[PDB]
Amino acid sequence: EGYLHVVGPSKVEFSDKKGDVINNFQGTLPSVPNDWKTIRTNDFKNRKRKNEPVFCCEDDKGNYYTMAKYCETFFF
RNA sequence: UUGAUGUCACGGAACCUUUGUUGUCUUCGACAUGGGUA
Repeated sequence: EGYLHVVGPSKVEFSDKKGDVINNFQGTLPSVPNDWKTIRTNDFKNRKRKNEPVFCCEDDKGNYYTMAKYCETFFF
């Protein structure tokens, strides 16, 4: 028994130009959601081992975002 | 709200002294963010 410490999906890499993760997404990038609770990761940095999930997306003025946090912390 | 045979109040400049002044280069590089793996 304990408490959940929920900070939000705040570990983000962002750029004006397309890096290695974005280049290899294989799809149409999603748009940035409005609600922080609906975000879900959509591929991996190490896609062989399936470690390190990320959420890749694009905004309407041309920035690219890679959110690389998927866990949240439990204090007990 | 006067009192009566007695009021110069047009009998008295709100006057006199005091510095919006003292100090300050239109300059300039390393910093943001929080996890991930066993």
